[PDB]
Amino acid sequence: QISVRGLAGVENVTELKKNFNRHLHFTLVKDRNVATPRDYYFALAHTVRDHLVGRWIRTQQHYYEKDPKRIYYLSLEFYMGRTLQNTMVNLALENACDEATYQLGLDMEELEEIEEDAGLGNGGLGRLAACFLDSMATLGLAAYGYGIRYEFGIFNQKICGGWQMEEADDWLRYGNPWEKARPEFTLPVHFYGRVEHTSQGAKWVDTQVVLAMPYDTPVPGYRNNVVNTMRLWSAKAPNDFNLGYIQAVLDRNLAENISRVLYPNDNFFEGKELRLKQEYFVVAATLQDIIRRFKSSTNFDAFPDKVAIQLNDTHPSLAIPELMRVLVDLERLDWDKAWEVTVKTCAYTNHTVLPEALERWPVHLLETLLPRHLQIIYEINQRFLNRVAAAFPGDVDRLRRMSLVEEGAVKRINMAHLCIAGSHAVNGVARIHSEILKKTIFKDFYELEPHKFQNKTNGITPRRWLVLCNPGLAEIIAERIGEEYISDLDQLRKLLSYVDDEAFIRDVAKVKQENKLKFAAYLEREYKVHINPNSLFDVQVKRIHEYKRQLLNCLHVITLYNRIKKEPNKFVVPRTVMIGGKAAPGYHMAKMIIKLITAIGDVVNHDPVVGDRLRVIFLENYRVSLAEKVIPAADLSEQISTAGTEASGTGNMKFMLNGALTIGTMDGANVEMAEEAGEENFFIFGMRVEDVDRLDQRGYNAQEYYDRIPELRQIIEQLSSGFFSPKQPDLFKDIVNMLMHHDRFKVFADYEEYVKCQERVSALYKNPREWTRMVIRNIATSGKFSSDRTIAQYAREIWGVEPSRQRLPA
Amino acid sequence: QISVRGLAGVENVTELKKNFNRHLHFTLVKDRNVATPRDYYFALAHTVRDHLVGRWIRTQQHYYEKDPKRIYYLSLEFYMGRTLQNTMVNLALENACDEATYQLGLDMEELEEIEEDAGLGNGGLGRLAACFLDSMATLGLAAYGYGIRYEFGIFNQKICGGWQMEEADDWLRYGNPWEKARPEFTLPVHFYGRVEHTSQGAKWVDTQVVLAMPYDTPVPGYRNNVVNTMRLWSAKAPNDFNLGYIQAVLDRNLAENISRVLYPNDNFFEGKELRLKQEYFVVAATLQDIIRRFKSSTNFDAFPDKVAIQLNDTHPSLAIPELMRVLVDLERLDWDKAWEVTVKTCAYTNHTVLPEALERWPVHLLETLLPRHLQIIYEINQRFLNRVAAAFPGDVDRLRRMSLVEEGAVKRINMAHLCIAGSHAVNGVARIHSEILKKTIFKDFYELEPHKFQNKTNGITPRRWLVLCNPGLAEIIAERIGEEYISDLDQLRKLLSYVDDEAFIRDVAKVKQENKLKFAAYLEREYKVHINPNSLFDVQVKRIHEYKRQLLNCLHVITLYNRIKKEPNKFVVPRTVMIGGKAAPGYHMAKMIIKLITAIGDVVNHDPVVGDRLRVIFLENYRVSLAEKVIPAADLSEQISTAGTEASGTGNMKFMLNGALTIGTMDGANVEMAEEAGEENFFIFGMRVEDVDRLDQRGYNAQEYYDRIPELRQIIEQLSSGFFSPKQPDLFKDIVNMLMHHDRFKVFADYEEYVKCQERVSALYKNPREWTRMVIRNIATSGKFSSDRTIAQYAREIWGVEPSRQRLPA
Ligand SMILES: O=[N+]([O-])c1ccc(/C=N/NC(=S)N[C@@H]2O[C@H](CO)[C@@H](O)[C@H](O)[C@H]2O)cc1
Ligand SMILES: O=[N+]([O-])c1ccc(/C=N/NC(=S)N[C@@H]2O[C@H](CO)[C@@H](O)[C@H](O)[C@H]2O)cc1
Ligand SMILES: O=[N+]([O-])c1ccc(/C=N/NC(=S)N[C@@H]2O[C@H](CO)[C@@H](O)[C@H](O)[C@H]2O)cc1
Ligand SMILES: O=[N+]([O-])c1ccc(/C=N/NC(=S)N[C@@H]2O[C@H](CO)[C@@H](O)[C@H](O)[C@H]2O)cc1
Repeated sequence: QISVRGLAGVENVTELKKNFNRHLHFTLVKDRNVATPRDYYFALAHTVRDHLVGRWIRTQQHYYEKDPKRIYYLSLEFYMGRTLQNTMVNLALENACDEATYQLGLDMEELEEIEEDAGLGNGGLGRLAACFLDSMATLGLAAYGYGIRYEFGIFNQKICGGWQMEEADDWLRYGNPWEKARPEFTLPVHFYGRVEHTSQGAKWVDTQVVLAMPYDTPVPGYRNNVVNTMRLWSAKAPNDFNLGYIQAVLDRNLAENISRVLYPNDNFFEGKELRLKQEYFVVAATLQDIIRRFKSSTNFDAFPDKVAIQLNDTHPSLAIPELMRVLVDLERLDWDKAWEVTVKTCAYTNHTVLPEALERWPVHLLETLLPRHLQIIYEINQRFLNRVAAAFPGDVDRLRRMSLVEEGAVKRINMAHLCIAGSHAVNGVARIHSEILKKTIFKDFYELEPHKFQNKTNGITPRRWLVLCNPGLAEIIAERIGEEYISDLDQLRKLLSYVDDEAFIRDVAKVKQENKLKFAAYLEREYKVHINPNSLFDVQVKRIHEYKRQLLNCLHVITLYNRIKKEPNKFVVPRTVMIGGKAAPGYHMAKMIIKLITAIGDVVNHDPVVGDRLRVIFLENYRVSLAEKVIPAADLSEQISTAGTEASGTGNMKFMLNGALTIGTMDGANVEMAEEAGEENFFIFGMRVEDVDRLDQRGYNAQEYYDRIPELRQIIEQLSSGFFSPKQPDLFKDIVNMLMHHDRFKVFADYEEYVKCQERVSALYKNPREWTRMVIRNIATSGKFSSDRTIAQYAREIWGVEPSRQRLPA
Repeated sequence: QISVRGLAGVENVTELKKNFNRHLHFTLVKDRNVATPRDYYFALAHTVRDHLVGRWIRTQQHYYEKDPKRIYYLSLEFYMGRTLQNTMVNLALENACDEATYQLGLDMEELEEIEEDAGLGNGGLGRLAACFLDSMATLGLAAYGYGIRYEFGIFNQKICGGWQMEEADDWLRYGNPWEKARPEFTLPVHFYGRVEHTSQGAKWVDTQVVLAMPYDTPVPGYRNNVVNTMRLWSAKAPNDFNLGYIQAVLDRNLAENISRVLYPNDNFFEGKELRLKQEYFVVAATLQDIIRRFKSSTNFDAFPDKVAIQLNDTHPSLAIPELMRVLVDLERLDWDKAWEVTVKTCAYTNHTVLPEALERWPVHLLETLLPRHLQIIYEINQRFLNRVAAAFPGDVDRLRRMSLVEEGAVKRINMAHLCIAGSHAVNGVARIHSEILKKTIFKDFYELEPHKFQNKTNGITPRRWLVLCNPGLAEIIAERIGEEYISDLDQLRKLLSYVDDEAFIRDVAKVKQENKLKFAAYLEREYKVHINPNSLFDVQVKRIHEYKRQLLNCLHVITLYNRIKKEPNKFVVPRTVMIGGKAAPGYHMAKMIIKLITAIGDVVNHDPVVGDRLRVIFLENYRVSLAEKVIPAADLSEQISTAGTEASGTGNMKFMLNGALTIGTMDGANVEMAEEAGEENFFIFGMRVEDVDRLDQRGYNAQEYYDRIPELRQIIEQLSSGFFSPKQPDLFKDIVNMLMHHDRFKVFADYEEYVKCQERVSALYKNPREWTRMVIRNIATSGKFSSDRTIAQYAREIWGVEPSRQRLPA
């Protein structure tokens, strides 16, 4: 049907149809009479996956023959979403499969909806890893993602009585067609035990062993025939485990719990032993695999020439002392050489400055679980502090500030400090974030080793986040500038030549309208919720956090409602305000925010005076597959975190690429987005970082804002008095108390500017032609935010490897 | 190579080779450079399984169209062993696959060794179910085996320091190519809760729900294109289970533990809650599935015309009150009609008379776990006892004897009594066993309802137990009488015409010698144990139990050793005495018997005076795949249980079919084997049932035997004094004490006759020609013991269906 979706050749369609029928018969053991829609999905998945196999084998064979430097991306999170469409896109099979299924009497889009998200991540950090794997494959890098195969991913969110309920995400229930178990590469991981010192060095003994079984998932590049590997480890008990008899077998569950479930905290640290076990488990199994592959190329001098390890936050920080352990204890290298190799091998990416998100492991936990690693960490710390002492003689406070060991009630290891000491490069994820790292939380480290500190502004893959989720936009773009932009997103700049082109303006607006109609119908069918598709789609989707200020959005929503009630017969630009996102199950305030949103909807959506002019909808179960639907439908992207708190954001970039305008603070990547598009083409409001700092120095007094803004006072009084919870008048007391007395994120301080800026948004939306021209200006300058650019920078400036757009033979 | 293994057509071989290569590539994601022997096994398994699919679908479609009466065989055990060779045999693919793999440069026999046994059974009862499924398919019956998919089957046995160690049988680790998950037929099973009485009857409420997910395994008939189904249930938690958050997800293990592990007790009852849960789980899920299939044919009058349920022992006895529950509580049938349907539907097979093996569930367990079933059982008992009271007025002791409810310290439900009351047929598994049921333990029930009591002598499938494990014997037989005997084993009688045929005698003896050489080499390679292949192979393989009297075998072995030591330069017929079998992990005496056997070996096998004249080997990890190797190699089959204790035995029949002579008591099926072959062609010794009874009446005094048999006294003194355990002189005190003072199985009473009978065996073995002629007489009369005969009898006399040898179209 549409060009960017590839060719539907006679030969290809015929072949797909017969392979589809073969799988239905031989693989699913069904015929057309008993086959369910799920069977049809599986037959298609198997049919498509067959096309990956030859390329997957030949890519890995290529890397064996050429022996390039290998990149190991270590993450506890890979937020992959669905795989079927992505695979078809990258293999140019989409139109052929659409035709083949059509001729079999099936609707491919319906089949696509059956696939579970691989929800092995919480949010931005997890999805960043996924985008990165796609870009690394597209850029022909010999890259491997290593993580954990969680049996349960991020929980499915249900809204009951306006409250979040969690249910287990049993995503493997029907089997995963996109993985291959690799039991022959099963590796032992050690826990507990004790350290013995011999004549011939330290030895870690009396350990408990858990097996790490790998599962390989293919990562196809965009039409370059490259298929890289994501290897995820699953925990398995050894067969003599606990080996009255019955209980010993049942106790195997204890070992296997390691890979059972993803911890559902976004930007928050919980010092739980099971989490520590997961972190070591992925690190220990991965490093053995790396070394095995390296030996099958004795001399570890060349190790950093053949291996790069990227640490996605501090979660896999134990790679540093684990590499030291292997090199020193097992390979018998001297400390200084082992350390040189380690530093040259590892690089660390920081993803947050929020203090509650930083990993600080109690010493007593490491002592019990990983006694040898603790000793190695102490030694690293001693040698590191000796360097600090020589660089800054007499500066005793610097020594305690920089120590990997934090003194206090409970001694803790600062994992961030460990990562900086043991890495040749440390990067933040947006220019302002990286500057804040050098200026504030890692200032001491920057002063010691300035050369280590870099920026690598985040990006998103334009395969998933344009071609896949918004084929209509991808097509009208390709009609004008060709298809090359899909793997060279900077080419979108050519669209600036069409900003006055009446045909293009009409087409951009038409694609948006179609996306909105499609999403409005999705809402009715799957959720019985009715919306006006001619309204401005005002969307804030992201994890629920105080720093992300969903609460500020709520205050705007109530302001609009109160203004309508005040002057009912005055014209207002109609809005559909959509807010979605999961709250961490232990995060009370986030759960209260969700309840507030639904409570506001309950009042607003049933007020006859309001009509279809204002609707407030909570988007349930926000996840990658939902993002792919709502983002193309959005008009307005809410990116309203307090300046200095969102390290980068990536949702922001997704919206920019898909034709929504942005209202946001100068925070994270918003700054660079505004710089690329021009500040005139962005809705910027609120305190800058410096303004926040000034306010902190003076002391933030929320009462002052309450006293001086009558519209804000009204809202607080409505909240307190029970306007939004009539049968439970004090329901929102915690929220009011926080806003009034303990607001770390200064919701009130940005309120006036936010509302005024929102008025400017509504004014522009009244003029469809000028709204769309500004949209074109955003899409046209969104090129910098491709993860291909990001990965090319990692490759050149950190990993020391050149990307290649060259095809492997088919 | 050999005829019975089928044709190796040019077309077939070419096709197998390309499908093998296809699976290696697309299924295993390997090429020949990296492929391991396990990959090669899997490629072959997938290649062979492809041939089942069309027949499997068309068999089930056939049953839907024809709607025959369906047979449901309910068992907690299916001891299947390996599936690859069995499938090739039944599909006539063995020579084609052998040729295809040969041309690919692979040895098929080596690949076959890679497959794990499906070890979902303990011993005879579990393997009986497996033989039965094979026969039901071969006889064209619309039959389904229903059981539990245990994640862990019978433990792997390791011998360490002469002691049994258990390790988890993680048989699913590499995946099972012979199953298809059927998540669309997932069903809820209820536990706990409470009973509410309404105007509209009883209701079972507030239950905990566990999901039952079915996995289907094909059961091919012998060359008739019939493929039946074995459906095994796996336990799954519902997604809102326990739904702080992390623990709730980890707690899902509690629900799923139901299908985790097979209870490893052979002929012994342990009243554990988890076992009860397993029993109800299989019953509840199965009955819902049966009813669903029945409705997709309102009127339950026709239920018994369309459904037979066979209860394999009392393990699935809850089917009776579960059927009543569904019919009465859910379908709203009156009690009397529900009961009529239930009785006409269910039949019960008893597998033991040992009192410690009988299931007697504490009332307090049923009260908590299955409150509604307890009420139904009480009601069944009341109505049943009212019938007894009317039939035998005034006989109050009969009333308490026949009650389903046992009074005492803890009230218990006698599950055997439940099964008799609720079944239209009750059968024992060999003529003497069925007679003992009517005469002793179920005498009261027989007097009340004589028509219910039947015999169905056990059998074994000649596919696995001749063609598969002994192709050489199968071939020399087919050369003379054709191939028809494989599904009509009575035809073996034609071999009586060859008892004087010199060519046949030579061939029978040659096949045995080859089998012995092959097994002697298996022992050296896999276990570094060296044996004389010219010795008599004296084999006792079966679970370790006091009733099976491995101890009596031990006493014979020591007698032989002592006699050799006494007269070292006298000629004796050389023997290799092999004993193997697992002990239940909690059964102390059985574990001591294993230690004794290894301890005897340690002395005997290293005595220079003995030389190669006597060797004692403990066969480690006895299981179906090992049986297939050792049974064809055996000369002498030890079947030496105390008369009246082995209900049937089936190992006995396996040996008879494979050319071993039998030394045994007149117990279980041995009686019918001797009757078929002629008592002159059997080595019968020892007390009959009546002699045991006489001895019990008088009182068994072991001391009397010790006092009068000097050779027996010597052995006991050697055991006591530490002759067989020099560094632990009292190691075997428990064994001596048991033999001397508390021997329920009268080991000493059969000792003299046993030893004398063993002398007669040795005498015959000295004359190879006459040994072999007697062997031919055994093989020739082994036809009765085909499970095809057994199943044809069940079909005609219990299930009310006619077997059919007619082919379905290919
Ligand atoms: O994505 N690709 O390109 C891909 C992935 C896998 C294969 C081959 N796969 N081959 C096997 S046998 N896959 C198995 O399938 C089971 C579910 O059916 C899984 O539970 C199991 O973990 C997995 O190993 C081939 C291609
Ligand atoms: O379960 N635990 O214990 C856990 C889980 C996750 C975290 C941290 N999660 N951290 C995230 S998701 N960080 C995000 O990273 C994105 C990509 O750079 C940025 O765009 C974004 O600004 C930033 O907030 C911390 C602890
Ligand atoms: O024996 N036959 O005839 C047979 C059995 C199965 C199939 C088709 N099978 N098709 C699938 S997708 N099999 C899956 O495979 C996984 C391991 O790879 C298992 O873990 C999983 O339980 C199983 O359902 C086809 C034929
Ligand atoms: O784990 N639990 O709780 C358990 C397991 C098994 C049993 C009983 N297992 N019972 C057996 S294996 N019975 C056997 O049946 C064979 C077939 O008829 C006969 O040939 C043989 O004579 C007879 O002993 C009892 C309890």
